[PDB]
Amino acid sequence: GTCASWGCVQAARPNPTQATPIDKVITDKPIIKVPGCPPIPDVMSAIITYMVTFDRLPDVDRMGRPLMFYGQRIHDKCYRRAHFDAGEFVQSWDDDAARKGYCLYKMGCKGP
Amino acid sequence: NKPRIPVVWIHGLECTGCTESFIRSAHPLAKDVILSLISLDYDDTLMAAAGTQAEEVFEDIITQYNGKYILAVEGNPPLGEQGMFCISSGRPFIEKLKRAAAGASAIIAWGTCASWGCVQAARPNPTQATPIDKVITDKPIIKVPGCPPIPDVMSAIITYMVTFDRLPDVDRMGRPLMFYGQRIHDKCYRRAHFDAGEFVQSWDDDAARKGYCLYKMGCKGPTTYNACSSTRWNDGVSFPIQSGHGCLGCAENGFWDRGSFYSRVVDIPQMGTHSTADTVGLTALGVVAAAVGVHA
Amino acid sequence: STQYETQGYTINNAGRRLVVDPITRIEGHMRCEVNINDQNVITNAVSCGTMFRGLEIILQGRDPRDAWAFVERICGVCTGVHALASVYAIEDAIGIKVPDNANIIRNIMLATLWCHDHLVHFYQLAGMDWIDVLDALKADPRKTSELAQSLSSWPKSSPGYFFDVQNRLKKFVEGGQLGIFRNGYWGHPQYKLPPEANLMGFAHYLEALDFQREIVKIHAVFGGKNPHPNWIVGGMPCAINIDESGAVGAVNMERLNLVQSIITRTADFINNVMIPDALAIGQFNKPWSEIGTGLSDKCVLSYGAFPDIANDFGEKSLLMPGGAVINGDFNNVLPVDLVDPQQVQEFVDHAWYRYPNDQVGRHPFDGITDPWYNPGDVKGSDTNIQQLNEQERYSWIKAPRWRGNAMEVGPLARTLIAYHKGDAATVESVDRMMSALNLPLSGIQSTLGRILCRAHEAQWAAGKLQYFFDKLMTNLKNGNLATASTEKWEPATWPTECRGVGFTEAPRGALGHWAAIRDGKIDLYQCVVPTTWNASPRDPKGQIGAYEAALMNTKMAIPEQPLEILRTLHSFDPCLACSTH
Amino acid sequence: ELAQSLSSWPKSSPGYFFDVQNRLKKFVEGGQLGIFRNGYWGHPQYKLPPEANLMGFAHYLEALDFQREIVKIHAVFGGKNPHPNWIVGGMPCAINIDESGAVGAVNMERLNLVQSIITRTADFINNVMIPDALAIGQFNKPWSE
Ligand code: SF4
Ligand code: SF4
Ligand code: FCO
Ligand code: F3S
Ligand SMILES: [Cl-]
Ligand SMILES: [Cl-]
Ligand SMILES: [Mg+2]
Ligand code: NI
Repeated sequence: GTCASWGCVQAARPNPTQATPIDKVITDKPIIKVPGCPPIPDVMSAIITYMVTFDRLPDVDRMGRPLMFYGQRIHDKCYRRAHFDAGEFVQSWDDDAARKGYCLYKMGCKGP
Repeated sequence: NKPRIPVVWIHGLECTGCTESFIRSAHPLAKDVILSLISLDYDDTLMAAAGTQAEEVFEDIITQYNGKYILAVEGNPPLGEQGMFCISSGRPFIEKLKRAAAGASAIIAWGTCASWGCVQAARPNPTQATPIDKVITDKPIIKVPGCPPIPDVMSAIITYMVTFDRLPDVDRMGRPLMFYGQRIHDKCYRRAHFDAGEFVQSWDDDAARKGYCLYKMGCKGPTTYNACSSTRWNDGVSFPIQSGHGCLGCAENGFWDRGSFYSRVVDIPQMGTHSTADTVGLTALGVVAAAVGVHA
Repeated sequence: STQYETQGYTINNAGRRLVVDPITRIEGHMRCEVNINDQNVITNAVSCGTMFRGLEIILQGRDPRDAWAFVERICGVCTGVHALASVYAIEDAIGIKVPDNANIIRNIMLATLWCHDHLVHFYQLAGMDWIDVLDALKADPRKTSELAQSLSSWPKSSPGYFFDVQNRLKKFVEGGQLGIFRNGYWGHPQYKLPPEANLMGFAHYLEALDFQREIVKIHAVFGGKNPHPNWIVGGMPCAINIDESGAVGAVNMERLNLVQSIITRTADFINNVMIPDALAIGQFNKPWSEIGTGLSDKCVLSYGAFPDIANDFGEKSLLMPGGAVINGDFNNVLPVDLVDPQQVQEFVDHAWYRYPNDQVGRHPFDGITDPWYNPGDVKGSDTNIQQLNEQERYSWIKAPRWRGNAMEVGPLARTLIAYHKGDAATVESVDRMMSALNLPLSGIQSTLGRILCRAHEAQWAAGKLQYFFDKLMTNLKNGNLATASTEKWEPATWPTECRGVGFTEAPRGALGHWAAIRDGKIDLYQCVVPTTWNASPRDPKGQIGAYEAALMNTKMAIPEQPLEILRTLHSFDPCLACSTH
Repeated sequence: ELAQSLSSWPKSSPGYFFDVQNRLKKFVEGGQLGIFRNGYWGHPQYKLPPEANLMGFAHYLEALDFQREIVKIHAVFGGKNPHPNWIVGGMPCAINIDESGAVGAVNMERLNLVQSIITRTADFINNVMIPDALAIGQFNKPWSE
């Protein structure tokens, strides 16, 4: 998750407790970051099965995240991309746009 | 208790893929549809009675429940050879169809077969297979196309009609707006790649292994109305594009005769953002490299 | 009145004529007619395919790479098998070799189909021939529980559970809306299960109807959707990516995890529900180990299937053995060649087609599909068949023969072939299975035996699923990921003129596609399908096909109630759209 | 026999409990007791007969599996579980039953899924959890004080 990977909610301003991600504390061990709040259930298990079956750590990006599930962005595989590029957006909750499943970019989607 | 609405399910020329799809339903299970939502009173694929016993059931249902049953039609009637390309009880199937439709309140046309004609109607249509709406003209017909339609779409349409006690709203073509209102291409999770100009060019290239768009492999998503890209197949496990093959266009009328499945769709606007901007950059970089004298 | 002798049978069409049209709980359209003597014994049997679409005609002129998609629509029940045969044929013609993973996945697609198809047929199609559904309302739940728990380790067996099932059924019928159970054959003297066995059977019918939807999820992963998954000439389109960026867009670890979960559950359901139910039906219907033998003790055929060595369709590769037996000589299993013009041939003298000379058979490379509806005098009219004329043309199904011999195909045929070729697993399996019923090996050559062999095949296929999956994972562990060969994808790389054969064992038997390519287009495409063999009409020698043979000499307890006819026909698992295409 | 005396639940065959017992026996025979290691097993306050313990443990496994299904209702209306999504002013899951683009909203098919989960959840709770709670009650009555 985001907690061990980055810091997550407790590390947000003003981080009252000085919550620190693991890789800031442990610096002499291979650390596989599986972020998300929480990560996808089947992603968690697929990573586990991979390590058991293939007897190796998954290849990771420059941030220590497994390329298999974190190599691309949400926006790169979102089924509402057709609306995004067409400029078809939900502008307020439960408008006709929302009822047709238009893009949520103007509602603040951080998929990109 | 409560009576369930009587349903008569007849079969013309078909592959029985639509019936198979129906029983794949994840929610509600086909078991519960048959047990609790409807009364499946006639269906050659599943019923115990055969022959003259089957005929008696058929006659009894359409007579007793005349004007009150739903007619579900899988497959289509052939007009060739006086209709004897499809024979039921020693007579042309079309006679059964007409007799069934005359007493129905409404008709469901399951799949591309009943809706349009599907594979048997492809060039040269040896049997003159004809969609239901070309034969029956005086009854509401709801077209639920696809080869076959999505299992959960089928059941959802059934549950809708039971629960809301009415027919689903339809386009000019008779397809339910709910699942056929939009194109595969307008809800495809690979649009990002389409829009960027990132395409699979040959099977199992690096593009294919990253799940890039299948437009250049012949995907007919851009011209096909269906729910496969949102609802998905077999309890949302997958759909054609997700498993690496382009849409064949199987929900669309005469899709068999729209050229090769591996031929690109035409008259679909397509200008990639990153493909165009990469060109613009190299065009400009190459113009300058020529003038400076570091060409190539 | 006519009478003649063939294959040990005396075909006599004197006496009362019985017509079963439509045949229900089958795929597609079939009509059966029989004659019975004074002793209510069948003396004449007529198998009629009452549908035709003409796929072989539709494919002419098309691109060989599109072929699989057209022919897949031959049948939605055995969905996928025709597509497999198709890519086999086109790859054979052009000379394409697919990568190992592509072969393994295709094997998985076939095994999955076997599991699903056999399971659904057992319960939803053949089942109500053996299970008296309405009699289940008379059972005692506590003994139903005892019975089930005495037969299997399946968890779902509580008295409360069976009581719930019986209760729903009771409610269902109480309204008079019997649905699929209306006007059935309930109470027929040939229904031999005790009420407790009927309740157990019906409960499992429901469990199978539910679970079957899960099995095909394997098709959805590798082929996008079921029914009618997708395939490509050169391999499979389901690219694999385990450990690299963008694995989210391909077959990844999570995807394979799903496949593995379905395999385990499928083997679990087949082994502990279907298998014990099959044995159970055998226990209470032992006389039917001697009814509907037909051609199964005389002539059986298998092409073979499941090549474990990629692109090798030889005997050292096929996990499901091929071969032919004729004249009841099972000690001499003969090799099959689908190119040999003297082996597989199709006759149309008793079918609604046209040949230059209907007195000779044509190998599919010389095949002709020219529809000619010509029923003769049928005691009615061209649009009103009261009685088929079996003297002449009576079916949309062609009459295939092997070296002139009428053959039975399917699970029973394959089992006999595999057994007599000395396949250790099959020998043991059959032996074990027959021991349990206290029946001789000959008991398998029957209506009951077909059903028993089908169930055993499902178990066999379920086991193979795991084997293939492990084989795939082994490749991935070794970094072997390739799923497609595109070296010869472009028509420009094809021979100007070529031909090939694609064959496999479909759920219902030996399937073959014969394809000729000329200038990048389909020139000829001919299909000989399993039900084409079994439901075959007669040939110029008057030899009868597997259905008509199996129905011969059958005793009927009530002539107007064709339960016996149904039992035998359903044991073959007729797919009529397959047979006619 | 114990399970069947307490509930209508179908999963109660001798073969089933034997299988569960074997899986557990195999599991421990390796010395790798996992979450069971250094437990309080054999404590005098443990009052269930061996059969009730086997029934209980089997149901523990069944609950572990089935709990994942319940939260699918959260996934439909709130996108994901754990931590579904909400908005001030209502819920973001717009509903479309009968109009074009229903594929992009909560539709009949989505609702059908929700209904299927509700039925299964009530069925598990009423016939597994409830009787087990009642059973623990029967064998641990002093703890009512
Ligand atoms: S911005 Fe968000 S809603 Fe819009 S297409 Fe991208 S990921 Fe989807
Ligand atoms: S062309 Fe096909 S793969 Fe590409 S975005 Fe459109 S529907 Fe998806
Ligand atoms: N199994 C099956 Fe269908 C038939 N006959 C095919 O091939
Ligand atoms: S081929 Fe048919 S299944 Fe959907 S993806 Fe295209 S409409
Ligand atoms: Cl299950
Ligand atoms: Cl459950
Ligand atoms: Mg043919
Ligand atoms: Ni078939």
